[PDB]
Amino acid sequence: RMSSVDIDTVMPHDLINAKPAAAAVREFFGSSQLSQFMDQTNPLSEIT
DNA sequence: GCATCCGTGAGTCGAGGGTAATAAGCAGGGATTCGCCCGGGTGTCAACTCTTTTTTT
Repeated sequence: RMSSVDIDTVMPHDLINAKPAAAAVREFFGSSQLSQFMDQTNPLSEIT
């Protein structure tokens, strides 16, 4: 994207995607074989 | 006649409950679609006339 917009007479915070990688970190906790539901049934299961 | 490489298989019933990311712009002309309104066919009612089963004479 930096080739289209003129670099001269520009500033930051505009040539940067708002959520270019936030979805990649949000999908990790949401859908992942490792990150699973919490077994919060008793104090022993919370520690095991 | 053998050596190398590409398809099928994997039990069965039950739990558990939804998900998620990129992102030009404006000018011409038609097809589409929502508001109002006249309207003619469908209902809902005042209100004028034959028949007759007795109930009265």
